[PDB]
Order: sequence, then C-alpha cells, then structure tokens
Amino acid sequence: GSHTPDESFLCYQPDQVCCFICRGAAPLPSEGECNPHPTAPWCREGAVEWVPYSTGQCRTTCIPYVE
Repeated sequence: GSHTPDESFLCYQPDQVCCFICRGAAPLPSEGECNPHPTAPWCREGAVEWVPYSTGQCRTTCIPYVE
C-alpha cells in the first residue's frame, strides 16, 4: 500500500526510525512505517534532514534505537 504525502511521516524500519517530510512527493515508504504525521516531538529538533526531494520538500531525520 501507499502512504499519504502531506509533510512529516513517521517512517519505521526493522533496524531504525526515520522522519521524512513532504506534501506532493510519495516514493519513500515501502519496507517500513512512515505514517501520516504532519510533525512530531523530534522531526522539528534537527537531524541530517535534507531540503531537496523528488517533488518540492524533503527530510531525513533518522535514529538508531533498539533496532
């Protein structure tokens, strides 16, 4: 299934969590979460997020947890 592009999305991996952002994009969620979540208690903090994506916005705040 596909996700709903709008901004920040709570992506999840079997070994890492990442917060992406965008409203007109899409290609990103496939083998893990990235749920519809405009913002969050970390996406705004400031990780290694990018500005340019394949549509207009972008982002890539990742973090290694229990993995």
